[PDB]
Amino acid sequence: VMKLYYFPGACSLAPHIVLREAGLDFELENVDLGTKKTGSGADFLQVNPKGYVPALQLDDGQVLTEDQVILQYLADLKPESGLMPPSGTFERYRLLEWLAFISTEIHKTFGPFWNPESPEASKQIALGLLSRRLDYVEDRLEAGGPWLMGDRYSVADAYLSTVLGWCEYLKIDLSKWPRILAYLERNQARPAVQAAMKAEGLI
Amino acid sequence: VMKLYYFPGACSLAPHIVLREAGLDFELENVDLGTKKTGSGADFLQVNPKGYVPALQLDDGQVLTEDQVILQYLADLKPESGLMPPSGTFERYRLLEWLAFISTEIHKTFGPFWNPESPEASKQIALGLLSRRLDYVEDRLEAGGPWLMGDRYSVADAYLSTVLGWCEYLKIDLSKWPRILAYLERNQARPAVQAAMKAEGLI
Ligand SMILES: N[C@@H](CCC(=O)N[C@@H](CS)C(=O)NCC(=O)O)C(=O)O
Ligand SMILES: N[C@@H](CCC(=O)N[C@@H](CS)C(=O)NCC(=O)O)C(=O)O
Repeated sequence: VMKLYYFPGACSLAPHIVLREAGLDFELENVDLGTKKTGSGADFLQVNPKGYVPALQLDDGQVLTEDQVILQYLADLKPESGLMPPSGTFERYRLLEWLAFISTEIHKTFGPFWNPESPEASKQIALGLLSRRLDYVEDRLEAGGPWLMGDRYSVADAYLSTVLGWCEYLKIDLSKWPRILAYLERNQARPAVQAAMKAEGLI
Repeated sequence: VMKLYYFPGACSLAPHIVLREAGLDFELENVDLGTKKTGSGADFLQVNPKGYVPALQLDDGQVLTEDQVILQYLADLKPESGLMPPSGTFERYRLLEWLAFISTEIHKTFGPFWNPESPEASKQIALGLLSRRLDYVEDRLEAGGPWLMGDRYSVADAYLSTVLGWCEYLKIDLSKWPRILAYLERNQARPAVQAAMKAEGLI
């Protein structure tokens, strides 16, 4: 079957959730981001040269990387499941827009906080940016249905919620954005999110 | 017709190039990233709340944002032009992978260098990362055809080349990566890249 290379709590949790949401079959492979060795003790850089998670391995034995692409690939395995607007629809671009936005403007923003060697100057700048970005998300949430896409829960929601998960832990205060806070609890309350989190040990 | 909001030399140059490559019709709208006012003097934040370029405005009058999504949307207007593997093909995921990778691991990496207020600590870290990333790109170039996708020139190439354009200007030395250097000259020599650059004033 398919193999997901992940690190507990990492952005690889997003596709982990999606696999469950879509009801797909998969094995989890734990990766040590320190020594780029897998649980089995294999060399992870052989799997993903870029040397990060998530990495998805298909039966062809081919490997896919880049969280937001992996999420797309997974959703397309089960269009039946509607985790993504149908092909040819313009709504689909809106979702891609969200996945792109999340990827560059939010995921990457946490860079400094994850670097043992980052100035506080930069961690201060990151927060500032992170804050401007969350203002947008809060506005959009204020304008829209329960999920990023509105009424339809989609892959963007697993990505966005996973990533914002990191705040309580980096002790970043979200009080300022209540809708976002509600949104997060909304995501975490999903039985598939539960299942993945429990499976990853986050509970 | 379609309206592209850009800043000369910015990541908005990528879709600018693509519009020409695909032979699409469009008007350029210059944006002042300082005062978020357009050339016409309109309020750019009305166009893109997130307040960055590129932003693409369709006839529906709808607006699309996120460089790598815009590039996809443009390529799909003219599948005829092959700036992107066909739908349903797995090669297409490879391209998306490249667009994602470029977006997060390369475009965003230049963050510090564009911030009047960034420590040198962070600019040092950025280079380090940027360097690791370029090693990968060089390897892949060493393994592959002339373009990111090999023989097929695609939207990833307009994105990647546009972004690396910034080095000579931020005086970042690419000597270390000759293939990349060749690749850049390869991109810039394309009559459509020329045309966009001239049109943006970069020549
Ligand atoms: N753009 C990549 C970024 C991947 C990424 O930043 N992964 C983190 C986990 S949240 C990681 O494994 N970092 C460890 C490393 O880069 O060595 C993606 O979205 O897949
Ligand atoms: N993730 C966004 C990033 C856009 C971006 O960083 N644009 C830059 C130009 S290279 C910009 O207009 N920055 C000015 C600002 O953010 O105020 C995208 O790819 O479209």
